[PDB]
Amino acid sequence: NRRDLRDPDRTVIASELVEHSFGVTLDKHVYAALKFTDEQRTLDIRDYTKQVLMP
Amino acid sequence: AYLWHRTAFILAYRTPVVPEGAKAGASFSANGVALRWLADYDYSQLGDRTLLDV
Repeated sequence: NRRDLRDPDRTVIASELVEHSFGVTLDKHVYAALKFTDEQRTLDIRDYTKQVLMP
Repeated sequence: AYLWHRTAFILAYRTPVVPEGAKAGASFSANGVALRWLADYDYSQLGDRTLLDV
């Protein structure tokens, strides 16, 4: 703040140090779910790593 | 004109003690008398104040 020099009154204006805040949160659950009927697991799938895990 | 014996007039001086809660001021002399000098700011009036007493 600024005040006139040699002003007969001597009051000064205070300043408040106001701190603000904001929140960060976890809100999503990203997933990939695969169900294999036992027939598909036994016969169709021939290389689990290359054919299921990588996709 | 006044003619006086030395034991006619008694004069006593004492220097005030600088209080514990004050800015460390100096001590001055006036014709052999010791004078207490005190200084203190005035934030409300934004000005310094000084006193010199005995």
